[PDB]
Amino acid sequence: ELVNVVDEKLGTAYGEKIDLNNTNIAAFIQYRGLYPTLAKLIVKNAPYESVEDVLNIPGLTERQKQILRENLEHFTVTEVETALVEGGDRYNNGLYK
Amino acid sequence: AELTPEVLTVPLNSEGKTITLTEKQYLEGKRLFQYACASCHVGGITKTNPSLDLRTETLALATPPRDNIEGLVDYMKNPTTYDGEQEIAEVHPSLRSADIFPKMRNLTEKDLVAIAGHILVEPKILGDKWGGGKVYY
Amino acid sequence: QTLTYDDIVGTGLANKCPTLDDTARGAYPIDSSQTYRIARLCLQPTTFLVKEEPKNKRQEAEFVPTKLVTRETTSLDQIQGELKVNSDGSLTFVEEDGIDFQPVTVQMAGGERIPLLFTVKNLVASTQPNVTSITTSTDFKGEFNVPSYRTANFLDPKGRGLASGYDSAIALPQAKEEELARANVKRFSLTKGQISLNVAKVDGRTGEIAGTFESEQLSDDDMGAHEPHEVKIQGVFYASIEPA
Amino acid sequence: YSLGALSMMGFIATCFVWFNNTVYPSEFYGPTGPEASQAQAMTFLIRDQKLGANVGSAQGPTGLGKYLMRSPTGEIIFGGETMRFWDFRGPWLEPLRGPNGLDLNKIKNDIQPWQERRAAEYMTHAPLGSLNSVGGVATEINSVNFVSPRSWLATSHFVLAFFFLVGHLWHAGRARAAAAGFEKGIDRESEPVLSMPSLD
Amino acid sequence: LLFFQGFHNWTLNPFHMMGVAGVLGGALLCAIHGATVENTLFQDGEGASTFRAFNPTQAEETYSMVTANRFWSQIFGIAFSNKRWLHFFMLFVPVTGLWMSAIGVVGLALNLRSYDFISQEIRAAEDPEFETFYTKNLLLNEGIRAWMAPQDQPHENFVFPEEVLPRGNAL
Amino acid sequence: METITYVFIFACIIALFFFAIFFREPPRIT
Amino acid sequence: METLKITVYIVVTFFVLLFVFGFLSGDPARNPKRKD
Amino acid sequence: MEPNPNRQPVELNRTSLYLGLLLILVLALLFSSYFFN
Amino acid sequence: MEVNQLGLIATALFVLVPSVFLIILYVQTESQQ
Amino acid sequence: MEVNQLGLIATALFVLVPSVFLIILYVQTESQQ
Amino acid sequence: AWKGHAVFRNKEGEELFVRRMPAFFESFPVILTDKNGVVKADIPFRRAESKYSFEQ
Amino acid sequence: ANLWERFCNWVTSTDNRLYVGWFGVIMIPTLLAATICFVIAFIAAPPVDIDGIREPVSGSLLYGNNIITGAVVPSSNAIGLHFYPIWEAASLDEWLYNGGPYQLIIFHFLLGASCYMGRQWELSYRLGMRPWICVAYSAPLASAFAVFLIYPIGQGSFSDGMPLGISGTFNFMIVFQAEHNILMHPFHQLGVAGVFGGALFCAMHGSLVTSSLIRETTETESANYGYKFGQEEETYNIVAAHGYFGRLIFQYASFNNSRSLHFFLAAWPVVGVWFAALGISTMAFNLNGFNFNHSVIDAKGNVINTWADIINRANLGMEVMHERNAHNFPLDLA
Ligand code: CLA
Ligand code: CLA
Ligand code: CLA
Ligand code: CLA
Ligand SMILES: CC(C)=CCC/C(C)=C/CC/C(C)=C/CC/C(C)=C/CC/C(C)=C/CC/C(C)=C/CC/C(C)=C/CC/C(C)=C/CC/C(C)=C/CC1=CC(=O)C(C)=C(C)C1=O
Ligand SMILES: CC(C)=CCC/C(C)=C/CC/C(C)=C/CC/C(C)=C/CC/C(C)=C/CC/C(C)=C/CC/C(C)=C/CC/C(C)=C/CC/C(C)=C/CC1=CC(=O)C(C)=C(C)C1=O
Ligand code: HEC
Ligand SMILES: CCCCCCCCCCCCO[C@@H]1O[C@H](CO)[C@@H](O[C@H]2O[C@H](CO)[C@@H](O)[C@H](O)[C@H]2O)[C@H](O)[C@H]1O
Ligand SMILES: CCCCCCCCCCCCO[C@@H]1O[C@H](CO)[C@@H](O[C@H]2O[C@H](CO)[C@@H](O)[C@H](O)[C@H]2O)[C@H](O)[C@H]1O
Ligand code: OEX
Ligand SMILES: [Cl-]
Ligand SMILES: [Cl-]
Ligand SMILES: [Fe+2]
Repeated sequence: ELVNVVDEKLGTAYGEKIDLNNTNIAAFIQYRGLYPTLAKLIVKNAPYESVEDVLNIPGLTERQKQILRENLEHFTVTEVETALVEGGDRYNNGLYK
Repeated sequence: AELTPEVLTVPLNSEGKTITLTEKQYLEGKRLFQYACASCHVGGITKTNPSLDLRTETLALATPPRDNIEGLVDYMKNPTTYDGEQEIAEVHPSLRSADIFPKMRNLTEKDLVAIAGHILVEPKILGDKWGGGKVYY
Repeated sequence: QTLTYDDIVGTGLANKCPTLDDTARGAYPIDSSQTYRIARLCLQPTTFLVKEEPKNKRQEAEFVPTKLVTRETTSLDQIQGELKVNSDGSLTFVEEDGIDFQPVTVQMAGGERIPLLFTVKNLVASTQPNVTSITTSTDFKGEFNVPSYRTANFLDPKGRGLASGYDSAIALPQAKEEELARANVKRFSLTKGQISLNVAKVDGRTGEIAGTFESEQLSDDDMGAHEPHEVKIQGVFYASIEPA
Repeated sequence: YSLGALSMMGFIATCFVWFNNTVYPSEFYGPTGPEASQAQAMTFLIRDQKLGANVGSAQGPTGLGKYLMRSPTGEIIFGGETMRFWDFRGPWLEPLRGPNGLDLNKIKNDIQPWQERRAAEYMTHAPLGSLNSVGGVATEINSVNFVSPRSWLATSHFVLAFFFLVGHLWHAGRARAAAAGFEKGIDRESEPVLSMPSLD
Repeated sequence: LLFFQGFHNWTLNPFHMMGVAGVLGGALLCAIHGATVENTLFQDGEGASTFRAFNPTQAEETYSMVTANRFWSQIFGIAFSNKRWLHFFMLFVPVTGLWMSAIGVVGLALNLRSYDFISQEIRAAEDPEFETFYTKNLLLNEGIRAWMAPQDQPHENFVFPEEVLPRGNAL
Repeated sequence: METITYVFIFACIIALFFFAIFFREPPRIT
Repeated sequence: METLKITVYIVVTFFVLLFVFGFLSGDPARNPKRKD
Repeated sequence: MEPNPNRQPVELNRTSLYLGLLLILVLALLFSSYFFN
Repeated sequence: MEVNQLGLIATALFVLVPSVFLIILYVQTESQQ
Repeated sequence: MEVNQLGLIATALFVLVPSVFLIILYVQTESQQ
Repeated sequence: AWKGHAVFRNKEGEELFVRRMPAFFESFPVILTDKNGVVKADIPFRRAESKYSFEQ
Repeated sequence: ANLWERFCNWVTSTDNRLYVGWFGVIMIPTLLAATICFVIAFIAAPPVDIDGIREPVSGSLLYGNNIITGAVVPSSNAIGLHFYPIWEAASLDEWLYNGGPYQLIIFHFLLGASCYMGRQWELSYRLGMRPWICVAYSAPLASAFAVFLIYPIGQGSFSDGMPLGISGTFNFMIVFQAEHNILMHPFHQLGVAGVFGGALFCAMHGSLVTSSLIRETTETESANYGYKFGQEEETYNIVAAHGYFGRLIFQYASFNNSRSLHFFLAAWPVVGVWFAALGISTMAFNLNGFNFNHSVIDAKGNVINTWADIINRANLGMEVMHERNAHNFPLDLA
């Protein structure tokens, strides 16, 4: 049958954690030191096959890798949901205040 | 309800010394916030970047923390991005860019404290309204 | 002789690809040791054809010509990417970024509007092997992705959408839901389209190529509410090869 | 005749102050209505492209470009509702515009900080506000004390030009009736309709 | 007024529409009758300010019904020819309009609204490309209800979390 | 049938306008 | 479309010309009292 | 304009009313089954 | 019963249209002098 | 459109019934002496 | 037939309660509260920042 | 007499059943063009992408609508204030998609209705009347210019003009309140006092004259037969009507001058509707109604809501829902 894939993805770890393959960039504000610089690099180099693949991003300072290490417990990775990444929606999902 | 000393007592630094502002200080801060900041920050939001508001919990997760008086005063001197990584004075009003943001020219340290106190007192007054946008109007 | 915005504005030439003169029948040497990129790929569609669906299964289901109703809003332009030189001598355009989509509505006889996202989003397109010079016989064949014509925030007239909106028909609070399910559940399609760029003119000096394209892709499905049509797009192209 | 002439001129000046940013410079009068809407689209293009977005290829909810799209003659213009204001021309924006409209390569590379400051300042000083001078949309809360001079000048001169047209009609009809001699009413001893044939 | 739009869709109600026609018709009749009299006045004095040329005890009409009738017959096609019917019609129009509006409100007392057109709702629910100004107004109505009800009806103790609120894109 | 109905009533109104203007009872001065 | 444009321009000009020349045709004198 | 002299009054007496209404109603009683089908 | 959807209006107008034609003609006959 | 099945006859009688009432009354007025 | 009484529970086992439609409302959102009126679940309109979806 | 003199004598002829006149030589073709295109587009036009977002709104009867929901839909937001005649389109199909008929109808109508105003001066001049009926008609004419032309000019698009339809009218009203708070604007309030007052004074003047009709008829006849067209005596007793109304309120609140009375009947609705037209026309440049959102504040700083804050909550719901796919950025600036 037909399913809302966005409603389904809230049933996964996307509904709880920041999904590095799908979640809009503004959700990196929820933790210290990710936005904008590290948030930009994470979205640019998505997708990832695991959270620990976020430390492999080329060009990171050791301070940048330490910050990501402190925040891997808030990250997850699921399959790329095309309804969430198309339209530029990871940079602007049409939500403001 | 009244604007008591406990309402007017906000963090001064990152350690934990507090400052109890006067009602004259809070009311001067509201006047100067309206004068210099409310064109983008009306109600505690940010019109030109709605992702970053002026809520107390949001300023706490900024790098360096902006959830005290001295953190907000340093931001009004040398504003950064939310991680502190870039210096954004060329696009954000500050003392160090008063030549391009001319409403920042005649701001004293007493004025910067007063604006910083208004940013900290106002969510204790308004609750979720401050930084909430139109949902809470 | 180079034009400005006040010359171009409101003339329709902004929706046109640049042309090469009839004299430019030359050839552009691809040095295999040096890398290349595309400074600007323009695609100007001239003809939109839609395949009919005769309710018979069999019959002659040919592509019928349609009338454009959304005006001179159709061209893809300012497309950039890396023009690789492969091992076997072929060149593969990988599309990076640009104005690579235009919503287009054409209208068939009977008045049926057909919306489509005319696009070359993420175009990988390759030539034939042993092409040491881009000549007037070069053919870039390739494929691209056709995302959904509306994105996920789009709300239907009853307020239903994918990432936003109602999940049911609120004006019929006690209707049976299974007949309304194809309208109530919005679905984001992602399909493939095929395109063949045929070079006709080459600037051997500057590196400007031009020619014709033919592109085939699905039209809009209204977020899963109806079947998309098959569209054939024809038109001209222009590409400028800068060495990188 | 002067009343009709003045009414026509007041309507013209109303459109002058509303649209023209040459003889009413935006540094003195504030951004025009079109200018501020163009400046919002510029602001959110700049912010989102700083976050890493490819603004030329970003699709909006409708399938039009979220930031950039084509005008009906094909020029590259700002997307969203501000598609209606693609005829706006201002000195902070014209550096980004090429021969076929807004240049994607210029937008990626050459947006100076003074343009970003101008776009944010003009977006936040849009000529919208209340009669008690609360700035912004009708749903905005009290804080900002702003009504743009362009709004004050256009609205005042619309009112004046309208009433001057009414005065033109009043005085022109009265001058005709006074010259023809019936501005004080119909002579009972020679009523004109009474010597006309019936319509049926 | 805004409550009746968002909850009752009161503009769609034919009894309100009949009230609108009675009010705006009566205002038209007030303006058109006053202007016609004042512009078909008989010259009954020498002043250019013509109010003094009426005397409250005169038997004669102060304005020309014949001239008024010919003007409107040629401008508009029809015209009053009976002054008594004219003044009755000036009673009738806004009085009937207000009475018609009262009946529609009596229906709204029971929530007997002219809220929807069923045939448009059946079509819109199955055809997500079908849009009218009527379906557009119902989206506005849904906005009005969800945004105003928690404060307008504070006895209901409505907590509508922000994610339940109907909104368009961006705004 | 709906569209026919609405157009029919409209056409009858427009016909009524014709008779009300051109075939009115003529106002008579007496 | 050009032929429609020329038709409408000719038609509009014709009616504007009748309005202008008509109001220039001694309009103040066309009244029931002072036919000067 | 002078009146048209070709005009004539029209009549339908009561018996003709009863006869016609009988004819219309019986024709409707007959054909209604076929109109409903 | 699944009857013709137009049968009711076809019957109603078949009665009412010539019936009122006769009623008009009869009543104007009675009002004559 | 899935409209009310009685809407056509309801409209047709809403017109025709008071319209013919006025036509009857008008025509018998004209036939008076 | 009566389908029987619906009891709604979250993943923590706590019973939720669907907020009933008042007669004024042609449509009404789906909001589920605990026994003390605190919202625990809903059917959200916008999904991107949703925290109380039935899936969540 | 040459043909031009014979033609001018016909055009300005007071013996024509409907007066033509020089304003009429413009009024007649433009209104016919606007009417014909309106009836056709109301019956049979295809849907129109009013908001420029490839989301066409069905306006015609043949495409689903009824009398209430039908409209000629305003032209596309992609057009803006651009002049869009038929000859600008590449085809009639494109013209219809982009809302071509709307521009044709409103331009012809506003030109024709302006000439209707001039025609009202013109005939009053030909009949020897006083000239100011056309000043009274300037009140609804200005309102029509306000919603069809002045409001599109200020907002930058004919997509924002009032649609030519009953439900589209209500859509125009609700969105206008969302963006401008028109109810809180004093020019609309003066407009309401104009039309409520106009309806009151219509009923008042109608009842007072009907109440004081001189007995000329028996019980078995309509009282309207007591008046004969063109009779010289007045048909009611104005002294009795003043004696009633001067006792209903008090003597000096009642008119004893019929000229002063009828001028007041003209002046009250016209001035009010003039102000209503200037309401729309100045909200066109976004000088909005009164904003008292969060005006009442307690001693601590808590917002104390008023009825104005409740209005704002309704305005927010209209705001966030209108044109739900058309906004990409957080401010609705036009
Ligand atoms: C072109 C005319 C014009 C324009 C555009 C402005 C605009 C402005 N004035 Mg100025 N001013 C004007 C004429 C004008 N004024 C006049 C004539 C005076 C003498 C009274 C002033 C004296 C003045 C002072 C003292 C101040 C301003 C201020 C201002 C600013 C804020 C206005 C405000 O809040 O209004 C409030 C709104 C109203 C009072 C409502 C106006 C509605 C009008 C009256 C309707 C008129 C319609 C019609 C003509 C009248 C009915 C007639 C009809 C029956 C025919 C604004 C820039 C203020 C400012 O900011 O200074 C720096 C300020 O303090 N003005
Ligand atoms: C309440 C009454 C009122 C008020 C306060 C205003 C106020 C204003 N009007 Mg308005 N106006 C009004 C009624 C009013 N108007 C009416 C009833 C009408 C007819 C409907 C108009 C028609 C009108 C138009 C058409 C325009 C204005 C404009 C203006 C603004 C500038 C005025 C100006 O500079 O004039 C001009 C002054 C003169 C003509 C006087 C002589 C000036 C000389 C030539 C100056 C030379 C200067 C030069 C630099 C000298 C250099 C010397 C060299 C050797 C160094 C000002 C805010 C302007 C505006 O801002 O539009 C939005 C404008 O364009 N008004
Ligand atoms: C709503 C617009 C309007 C109306 C109904 C009137 C009405 C009148 N004008 Mg006035 N006039 C106006 C605006 C208007 N005017 C304006 C803005 C000006 C300044 C330019 C004038 C300047 C003016 C002068 C100089 C005179 C009049 C006079 C008059 C009176 C006699 C008829 C006449 O000769 O008018 C001529 C009509 C106009 C000047 C404009 C009317 C515009 C409407 C819309 C008709 C448009 C017709 C046109 C062919 C359409 C163009 C179509 C387009 C596609 C090309 C009559 C009461 C005369 C008079 O008797 O005064 C005592 C006179 O001598 N008017
Ligand atoms: C085209 C615009 C328009 C027009 C002309 C109308 C017209 C009307 N509306 Mg509608 N309305 C509209 C748009 C419009 N509406 C829109 C868009 C909405 C949103 C959906 C509404 C929502 C709406 C509602 C909710 C109601 C109306 C009602 C009415 C009717 C009011 C009659 C009246 O005067 O009551 C005025 C009040 C009275 C006549 C009662 C008696 C008043 C006494 C006599 C006054 C005594 C005063 C006293 C002496 C002292 C006063 C002191 C002073 C200082 C205060 C009238 C038919 C009302 C209605 O339908 O009533 C049945 C109603 O409840 N409208
Ligand atoms: C298929 C197609 C194309 C569809 C059409 C599309 C479409 C949208 C259709 C519109 C539908 C529509 C019309 C709906 C509106 C229906 C509506 C709301 C119904 C109201 C019905 C109703 C019973 C209301 C109750 C209130 C009431 C009775 C109102 C009546 C209002 C009314 C008609 C007022 C009169 C207005 C009028 C113009 C009168 C002018 C009179 C006149 C000639 C005055 C002149 C005059 C003045 C003098 O002073 C003197 C002295 C003389 C001598 C003189 O002459
Ligand atoms: C139990 C106890 C203690 C009982 C004791 C009671 C008792 C006996 C007390 C008596 C003492 C006493 C009077 C007490 C005072 C109490 C008190 C002050 C009461 C408050 C009442 C109150 C609310 C005030 C009433 C308000 C009121 C109606 C005022 C408004 C007045 C009004 C609208 C004036 C403007 C009039 C206006 C110009 C409109 C014109 C209308 C119009 C166009 C009419 C058309 C028209 C007019 C004509 O003119 C004629 C001619 C004709 C043709 C005609 O068309
Ligand atoms: C718009 C033109 C602004 C004006 C005027 C002022 N500020 Fe602002 N502020 C603005 C933006 C776009 C941003 C985000 C910058 C970024 O990181 O990209 C900010 C940010 C702040 C912050 C930080 C908020 C946080 O969550 O940490 C603060 C504390 C702040 N601004 C304060 C502030 C003050 C006190 C102002 C008046 C002098 C002021 N800002 C002006 C936009 C604009
Ligand atoms: C817009 C294009 C035209 C621009 C015009 C600018 C120049 C205007 C002068 C042109 C000529 C106007 O000149 C005018 O012509 C007409 C037309 O015959 C003359 O002739 C008229 O005579 C009398 C006038 O009392 C009328 O009854 C008659 O019907 C008419 O023939 C007018 O007496 C003369 O005043
Ligand atoms: C749905 C179906 C509806 C069908 C409508 C039917 C229309 C029928 C039209 C019948 C019209 C009869 O028309 C009417 O005839 C009568 C006599 O007959 C005329 O009456 C004339 O003659 C009579 C009798 O000699 C005189 O008393 C009278 O004074 C004179 O006018 C009317 O002046 C005319 O108006
Ligand atoms: O179009 Mn018709 O409505 Ca005047 O705001 Mn902007 O745009 Mn849209 O939004 Mn809100
Ligand atoms: Cl809407
Ligand atoms: Cl937008
Ligand atoms: Fe009267």
